Amino acid sequence: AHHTDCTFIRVSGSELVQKFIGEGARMVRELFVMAREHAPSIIFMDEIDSI
Amino acid sequence: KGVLMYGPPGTGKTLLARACAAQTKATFLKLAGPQLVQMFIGDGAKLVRDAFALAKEKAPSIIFIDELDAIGT
Amino acid sequence: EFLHAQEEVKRIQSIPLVIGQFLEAVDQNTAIVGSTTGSNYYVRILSTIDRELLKPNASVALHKHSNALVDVLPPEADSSIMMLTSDQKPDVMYADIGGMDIQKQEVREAVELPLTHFELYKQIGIDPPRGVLMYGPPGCGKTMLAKAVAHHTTAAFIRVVGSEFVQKYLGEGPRMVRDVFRLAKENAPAIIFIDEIDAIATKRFDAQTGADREVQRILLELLNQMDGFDQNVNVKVIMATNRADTLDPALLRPGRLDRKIEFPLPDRRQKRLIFSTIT
Amino acid sequence: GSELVQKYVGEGARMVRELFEMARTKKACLIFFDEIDAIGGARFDDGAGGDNEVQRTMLELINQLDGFDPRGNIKVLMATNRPDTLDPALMRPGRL
Amino acid sequence: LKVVSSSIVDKYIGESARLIREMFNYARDHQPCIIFMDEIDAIGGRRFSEGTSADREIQRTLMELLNQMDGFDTLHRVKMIMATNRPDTLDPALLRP
Amino acid sequence: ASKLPLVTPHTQCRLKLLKLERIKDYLLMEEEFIRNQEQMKPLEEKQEEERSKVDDLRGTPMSVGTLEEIIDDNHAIVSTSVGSEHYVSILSFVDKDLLEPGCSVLLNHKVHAVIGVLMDDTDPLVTVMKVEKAPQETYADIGGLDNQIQEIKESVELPLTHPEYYEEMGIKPPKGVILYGPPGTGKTLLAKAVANQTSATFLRVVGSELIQKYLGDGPKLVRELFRVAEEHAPSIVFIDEIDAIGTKRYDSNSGGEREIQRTMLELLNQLDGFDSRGDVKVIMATNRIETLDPALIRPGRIDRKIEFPLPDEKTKKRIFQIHTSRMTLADDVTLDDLIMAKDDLSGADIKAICTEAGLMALRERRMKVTNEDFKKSKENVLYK
Amino acid sequence: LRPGRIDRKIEFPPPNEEARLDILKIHSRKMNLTRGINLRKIAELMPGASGAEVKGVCTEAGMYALRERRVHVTQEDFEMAVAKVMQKDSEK
Amino acid sequence: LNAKVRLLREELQLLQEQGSYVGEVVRAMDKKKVLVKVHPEGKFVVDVDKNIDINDVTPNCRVALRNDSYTLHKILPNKVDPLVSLMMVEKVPDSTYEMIGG
Ligand SMILES: Nc1ncnc2c1ncn2[C@@H]1O[C@H](COP(=O)(O)OP(=O)(O)OP(=O)(O)O)[C@@H](O)[C@H]1O
Ligand SMILES: Nc1ncnc2c1ncn2[C@@H]1O[C@H](COP(=O)(O)OP(=O)(O)OP(=O)(O)O)[C@@H](O)[C@H]1O
Ligand SMILES: Nc1ncnc2c1ncn2[C@@H]1O[C@H](COP(=O)(O)OP(=O)(O)O)[C@@H](O)[C@H]1O
Ligand SMILES: [Mg+2]
Ligand SMILES: [Mg+2]
Ligand SMILES: [Mg+2]
Repeated sequence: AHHTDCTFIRVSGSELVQKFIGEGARMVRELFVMAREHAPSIIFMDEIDSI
Repeated sequence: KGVLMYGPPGTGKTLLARACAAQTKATFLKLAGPQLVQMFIGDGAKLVRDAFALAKEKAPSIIFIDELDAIGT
Repeated sequence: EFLHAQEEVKRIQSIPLVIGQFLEAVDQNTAIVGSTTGSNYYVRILSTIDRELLKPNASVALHKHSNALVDVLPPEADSSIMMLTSDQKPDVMYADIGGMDIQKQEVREAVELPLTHFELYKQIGIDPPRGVLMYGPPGCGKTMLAKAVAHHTTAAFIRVVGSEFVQKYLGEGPRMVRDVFRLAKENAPAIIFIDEIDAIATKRFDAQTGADREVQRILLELLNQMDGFDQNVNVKVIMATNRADTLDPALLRPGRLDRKIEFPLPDRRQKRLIFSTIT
Repeated sequence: GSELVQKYVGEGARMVRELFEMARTKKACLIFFDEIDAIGGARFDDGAGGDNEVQRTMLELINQLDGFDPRGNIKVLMATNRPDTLDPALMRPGRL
Repeated sequence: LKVVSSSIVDKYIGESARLIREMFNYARDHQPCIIFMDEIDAIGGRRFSEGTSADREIQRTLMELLNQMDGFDTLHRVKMIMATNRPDTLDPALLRP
Repeated sequence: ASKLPLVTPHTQCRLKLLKLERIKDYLLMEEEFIRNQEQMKPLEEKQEEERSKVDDLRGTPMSVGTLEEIIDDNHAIVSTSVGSEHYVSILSFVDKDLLEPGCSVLLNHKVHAVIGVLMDDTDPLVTVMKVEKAPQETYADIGGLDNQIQEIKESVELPLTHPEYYEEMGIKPPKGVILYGPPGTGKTLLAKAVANQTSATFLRVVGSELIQKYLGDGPKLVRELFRVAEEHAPSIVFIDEIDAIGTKRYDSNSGGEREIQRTMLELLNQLDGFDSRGDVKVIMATNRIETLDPALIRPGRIDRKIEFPLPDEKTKKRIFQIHTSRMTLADDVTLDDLIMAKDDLSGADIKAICTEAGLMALRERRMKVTNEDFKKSKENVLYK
Repeated sequence: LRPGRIDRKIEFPPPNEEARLDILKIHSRKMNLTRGINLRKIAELMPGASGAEVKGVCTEAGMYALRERRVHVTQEDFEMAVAKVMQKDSEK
Repeated sequence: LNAKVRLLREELQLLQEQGSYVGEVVRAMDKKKVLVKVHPEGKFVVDVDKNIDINDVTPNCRVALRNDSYTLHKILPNKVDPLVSLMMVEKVPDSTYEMIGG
């Protein structure tokens, strides 16, 4: 992501950052509203140790 | 100290409570089960102790709580 | 005449004073500052004051009516102050603790040696950790070890409780947090200590009750302040907890908690040492 | 019924009380309950307490129809597709 | 001192943990005192995982109490008495020797 | 403005000219009457003085509030942002027809009197689940089915295009449609084609998002979704993978399996309640129809059930022909060899094989694809 | 796992001897080292566990140099570090 | 020297005036109107001074509002975007190709 000059965004379903996405964020696709204004972006999600 | 009336539904429990309220001469307080549930913490016991203090203020007061199983689970 | 004129401007400093926090300086002789009342302002700076002392989070004194920046102020704090060593040294020695030499050595290497022998740490290049965490079942030496460290240390010691940062009046939490960090930074190579983090650092937040917003702001301020150090100030943060599973992972990132120490139950060899030492 | 499932504790009983107060304010008029089999089935509290706040809502609804000056000039009518799961104390005459 | 554990809780943000700190300060001033708290299961229950809001405040008060007694500062000439008729639900840390 | 819709002549006949002349004469007489008082007895500017004085009365600091209750005699109770609520008066130049409880009302700063009504602020969920532009090409890209398309057309397109056929013999169009069958068979692609061709607003949602982590949030979502759908326009609501709401359980849900039941009850209420529905069309799609509640798919809610079977050899050849139309195929490759690759091969495998073969050709910097590319592509994709 | 969803899948096998030596070489630069360490033997000692524990061994070998108040690192520290790290990971 | 002295006296005089609030603008309007929201109070719709152009007033920006009339006065430098705050909270340890082994 760094070498190709892309905005690196990662999502983990936490709640500290919930205020930075939306007031209630009943859905999850709302992140795209914050993503499509940084068009060449990459979304990265890592599976937790629960699995 | 107190009495507790129980049984299957449809038998004259509230009827006896109402008859006792009509016949007696002292102060009478009516109360329900779910009425004592509040959203904010610490706001449920306050009503209970306030009602008991108000009953204590007038000496011969008696209280009747209906649908007790909504609280004493 | 100019010498006389330069002195008549001190008429606006006698009684009207409110303490505030410097926030930003847009340009010369004009800034934006946030008073302790609870609102921000865009105000004008007095000319004769020394602009060199206006650091990012300095505390300043403002006129009551015109609400203009007037004076800079020396460092000041609240909450726990210093643990002033008179009735504060808890007279618990390292000899009374017996059997946990592994954790003792780990704590020593991760705390005390960077404070004194920083040159070796820089020369070998091992990047001393900023803070440590203690976890384990209740009853196994965490508080006693912190107590012994406080007794035997030569540096300043600040101790707080995680349940004090919540206040009835909104806005006192982040103030207390940045205030204690400011005092610890500007006094000496001190050591901050927190008991039972679990009161403020959890995983679940509900942004509708009002209290959770306060806890969220307190935690975010803690994260922001603790990340602000420049790896040049001799400050170590020791924080203790019991239920480590109910913790926010965002607080365990590198640069915030690089050391985790577990205090497990004694098995066979520590039992004899405990018995002999106590009896 | 699905409108009476709230997020905080002690909200359904408040809503029922407000409904009956507003109904009593006017002269006399009707209330309709749709899909009543979602607001109370039966008291079955075993083990860990599960599905009992809805039981408190149902108990408030029951209490508003009998005892100490019933609602009086209000007529209610309810419909459901599986009536085999309703509570015994709700189906007695005097309410249904 | 005589108090019931279910009468020291209120909806304000910091009052619940402030009242107990105040009562321990008062006990510290007059050094010989005895504190008795009835029905300790009201606030002494086990700490939930993935719990609801407006419930972690009681836990906050609980760990404040756990720190006040046998914490960083030693108590002197102070004794406490607690009573409950089902001790299963008490926190494992509160029952520690 | 529907002043006069009688333009039935629509030709060079005298009727159109006469109707236009009569309308023009009436409008000219009305304009002359309106300007007689504007030019004979003005007595004031009546154009800029009014705005000037209403601006003078309406101060430059201007706060906001929310309606709570209104009394008939032109005043109402409004609550402030801080929390205090007042008993202010309502002015007479505030077009008191859109005053609705909960609407943002613009108030004065001195006496807090009602002086205006403020527009809304869009909504940060409408733009989330609304389709802006057409996805891709229409039914010409599908191929193979040729029979489900006419049914979906009768269900959706015909009433919009020709609301006259149904009126000749007085019937109503079918209410609901559901698509089922094995996976990878072309349900979402047909939904894409319908969204492309149609002209009404398109709303979509995945069924896995109907379950939330609080109590009483699913029914709220369903209510708000259908309110939005009913308040915009003639619309189409697309809910796919609905069965996933019941075949999966998450520990993040505060309630157990009863909240799913409450959400179901709310969904049935919204689909076939008793209040006026309006004009909304619902499309559902799933691949496991044996797990849904039968009371949800009764006639009167979902009227049509459409099955998508696995393709046959002719459809397989057609899909090869479709998906390699813009690919430079060498003469060595033949589609008949790949037709018998698997016994129950589906549509998605065709695109997977073609795309990965193109990628493998791109790796070696070759514009033309060979037989070995397909031979390795099929083994790399299918057999694992 | 439907074929049309994910367009590529990439595998990350545990490092072999050459990859382990490469990671050791990469992560051994941040310390004051001594001329002649023979990192091949250290790489051969590790029975290919993962790539994070190579960094852990590197970052913990310097603690042994610190423990004797030294300014340079010798391979005795490397051997002690690898032995302790591999042994102490057996529990739990 | 004379200019310096007179400026000093006038600077003494002009320090007894009220301060000005800072606020966030949500969106503008027609005929020189904007909507702003300052945190220790609700939302205010206000006007703009004669030396500030609307097209420069982009949405979600910091401005300075006078006291008596709440009129637009200046434009504050900027506000940190939510993406920056989120990424600083997450603290992903960025790297590059030279840190790759095998
Ligand atoms: N050598 C020893 N090791 C451990 N504990 C000891 C030792 N000698 C005495 N003790 C006793 O064990 C207890 C130590 O508990 P401590 O104060 O460290 O709490 P903790 O383990 O951090 O638990 P909590 O979660 O309650 O804070 C004290 O009662 C102390 O008197
Ligand atoms: N009959 C067909 N004609 C053309 N392409 C097809 C056909 N069937 C499948 N495809 C291809 O398969 C791709 C994926 O199909 P789609 O995702 O719409 O399937 P589906 O029926 O919704 O399955 P699922 O329920 O498993 O998601 C389409 O984009 C298209 O390229
Ligand atoms: N003699 C009677 N004994 C019992 N119930 C009676 C008698 N006469 C009338 N009732 C009817 O029984 C009902 C009394 O309410 P009750 O059975 O106490 O309800 P619950 O038992 O659920 O509180 C009333 O509807 C009352 O009219
Ligand atoms: Mg009764
Ligand atoms: Mg402790
Ligand atoms: Mg699909």
